[PDB]
Amino acid sequence: TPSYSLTPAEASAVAELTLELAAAYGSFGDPVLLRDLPRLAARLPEGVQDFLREFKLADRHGHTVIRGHDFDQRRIGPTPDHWRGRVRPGPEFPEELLLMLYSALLGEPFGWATQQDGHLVHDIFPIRSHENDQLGMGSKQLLTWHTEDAFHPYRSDYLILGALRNPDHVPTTVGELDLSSLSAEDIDVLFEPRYHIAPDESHLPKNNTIATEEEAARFATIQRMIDERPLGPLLYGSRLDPYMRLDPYFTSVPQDDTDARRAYDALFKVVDSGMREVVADQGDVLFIDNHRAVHGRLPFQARYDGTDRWLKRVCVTSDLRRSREMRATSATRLLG
Amino acid sequence: TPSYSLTPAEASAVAELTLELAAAYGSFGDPVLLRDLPRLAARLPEGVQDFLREFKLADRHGHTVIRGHDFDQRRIGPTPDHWRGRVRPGPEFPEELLLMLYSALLGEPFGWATQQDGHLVHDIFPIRSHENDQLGMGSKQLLTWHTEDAFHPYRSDYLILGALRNPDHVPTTVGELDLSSLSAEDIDVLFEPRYHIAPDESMIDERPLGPLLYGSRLDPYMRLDPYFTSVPQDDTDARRAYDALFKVVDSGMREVVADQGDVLFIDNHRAVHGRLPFQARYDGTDRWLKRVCVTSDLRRSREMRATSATRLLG
Ligand SMILES: O=C(O)CCC(=O)C(=O)O
Ligand SMILES: O=C(O)CCC(=O)C(=O)O
Ligand SMILES: [Fe+3]
Ligand SMILES: [Fe+3]
Ligand SMILES: [Fe+3]
Repeated sequence: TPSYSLTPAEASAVAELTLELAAAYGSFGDPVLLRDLPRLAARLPEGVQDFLREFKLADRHGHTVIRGHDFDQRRIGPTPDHWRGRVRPGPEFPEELLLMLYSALLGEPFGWATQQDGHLVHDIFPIRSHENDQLGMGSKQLLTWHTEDAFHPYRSDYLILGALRNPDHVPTTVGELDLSSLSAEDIDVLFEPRYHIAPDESHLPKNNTIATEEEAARFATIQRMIDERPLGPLLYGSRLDPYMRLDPYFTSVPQDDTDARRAYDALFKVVDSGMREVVADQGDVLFIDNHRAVHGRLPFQARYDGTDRWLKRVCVTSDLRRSREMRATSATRLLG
Repeated sequence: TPSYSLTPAEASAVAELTLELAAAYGSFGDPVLLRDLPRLAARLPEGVQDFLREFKLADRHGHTVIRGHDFDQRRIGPTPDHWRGRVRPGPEFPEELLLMLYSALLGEPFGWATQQDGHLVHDIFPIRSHENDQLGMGSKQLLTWHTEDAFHPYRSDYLILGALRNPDHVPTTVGELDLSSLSAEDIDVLFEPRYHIAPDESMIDERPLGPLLYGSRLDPYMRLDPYFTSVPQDDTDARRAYDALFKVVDSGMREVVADQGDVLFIDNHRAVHGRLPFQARYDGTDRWLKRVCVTSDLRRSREMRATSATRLLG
């Protein structure tokens, strides 16, 4: 698994660029910033650009990491108690800008209209009231591994996780598919439409408002997946180095499909066993290929005192226009 | 339709950039050129990058034009006799690199393994041999406008047409979808998978029925190729809605001339295009365009590509 370690010189250049842009641009509310992102990203050190371009085009490894960024702790400040009600942009705006630049080298940043107020850069930190929940803002509970939004046709192509702080070194579990561990007949079954991947509750049409004609048409395709329960493959792309979509919790193997349960169980075992602990420490940016890796996070104890683990997250789509039917306008990057 | 007209300073900077690039890299066969394309495209004039980015994100127009490029006719030399056996790269290499840079701003260049030797940059010029053929390469057409590879799930998202020369100002036909002249019921049936679009002659695959309009029902994208399109006889509503869509699209068609120095960008989701018939001289002074197809999501086509690294489908 290749990675890139910044020299102090590159770390200084990235930090300075990031402060400069933060000063020149208001917030992510400025549409000019979004327009400018790929041009701005070409101001990053070339070695960094070449590295991510190789990763993108290589289409072989499931994740990579850029380590050794300078994330100024004094400037960044305390890990917040909640994402809601914060002054925007925060003092950590330069770091958010950084992830956005990286997202533009990989594709287009996008988000979900009902998630964290539609923010393109998401927060990941413990919220006390959320501590008995299996979600990003949790802590005590294990977040079992998953492809992000496995059921969703317009799910992330990549995820970018940047760690502003991780004092106790809590790992992000990430897992890839070792194809040689699997029967070739098992592979054949996994490539076939035999599995049902259930849509997560937050993306449910009836989960949001049933108001008006168009706000209904925005969820018609997902509603159809719920209504019709099409079966789908778990593996796809090239038979020799397949993409995968695996979220064990939302996956049903039909009871009578004996070949499918044998094959799935084989796939589940292979991926579970291959799960790696990947610590995104302060100044690390983790890149996950959503078509080649699953990920999760191990339990941890929060202090709730402003010192807790704090990651930023950007989802990336290779083709913003594919999701048009789920977007309110052509300009919006938010699904729903 | 918004367009960008380059100052002489911009034209000179672009020309200089493409000559410098033409001398640094061997051909598109060099994998590092393909790697570097987006970084290299950031060396174009900022006004040009900004303009294309706006076109791409606005998702509002069927086409745009960047005009006033300096395409050095002496260096470029005579419009060739044929594409085959002709040596790559030719003296018009700077101009091909230019289209490749534009393609990296919009997405990723790709091609078809079987088309013109699988050259990432395609030639469009009158061939005496392939003359009175339907083919794009022959001097006739009618007005058989089309979405490019309308049948194909991995068809181009954009088409880039650079006019090296066009002495008799031969138009490209370009048409968008005017919704106002269509009923809501019709649009709804057009969104459903009730139509067949047959393949073209120029692995895997199936035989399904697909829709003609997709995306937003208020501002739809289209996959329309009238020639290869049929409707099950029994589906009278689908035939009705198809007839109305055809009439709306066919009647809104516009003639757009790609003059020397013009780069025409066609959004394959929002416009159909074609060519108009024209008398060719065949004397090396004929109209010559370069063409690059752009995919927004290269990885989506992985199953029809020989390797991870290849940009050629089929
Ligand atoms: O907290 C982490 O390391 C990752 C959480 C996660 O699963 C996500 O952001 O999708
Ligand atoms: O020559 C033209 O103007 C159009 C060419 C064309 O139809 C194509 O290459 O798709
Ligand atoms: Fe996740
Ligand atoms: Fe989700
Ligand atoms: Fe065409």
